[PDB]
Amino acid sequence: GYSDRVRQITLGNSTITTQEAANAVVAYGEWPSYLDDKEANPIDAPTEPDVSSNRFYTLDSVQWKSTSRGWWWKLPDALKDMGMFGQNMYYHYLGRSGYTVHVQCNASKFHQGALGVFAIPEYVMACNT
Amino acid sequence: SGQAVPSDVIETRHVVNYKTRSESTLESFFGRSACVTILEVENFNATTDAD
Ligand SMILES: [Ca+2]
Ligand SMILES: [Ca+2]
Repeated sequence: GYSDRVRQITLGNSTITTQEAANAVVAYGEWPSYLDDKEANPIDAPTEPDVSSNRFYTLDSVQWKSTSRGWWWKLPDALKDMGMFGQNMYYHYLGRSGYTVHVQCNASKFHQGALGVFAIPEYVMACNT
Repeated sequence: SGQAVPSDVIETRHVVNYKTRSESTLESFFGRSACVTILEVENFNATTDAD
């Protein structure tokens, strides 16, 4: 019954379903985690907002056309205005976060096309002068 | 002098400190060859007291 194509993800008060997935990637084979005392740096007791901020935020959609060349976002920038995550981000000097990224694009059995979806550490880009 | 540390006046997490004061021991602070003077000498056929 269970399938590589069918998945549910629940975080906080939010749930995603998909019926045509292709497994899931865990970047570098490592699930996110909290910061251990033996690797810690700032010494103040941290804020861990948990369900208020660790939940799915849906960005404005973009349109894929035959002429589209692609899209980029940065993180945590893309979520800076998102609910309590954004508030916790901006009220503090320091923050760390992992992510579940879920990219959604359905069509039909008669459409064709392929999107590469990449998560890039330190995605530094060229300037235009 | 004042003695209080952060745990006395704020809520703190546990942080293990592995860092050491190795480079501020007196031996480390003074462990350098420092120039203390510049002397001059010459070699030539001297025909006066000054030379
Ligand atoms: Ca909390
Ligand atoms: Ca305290």
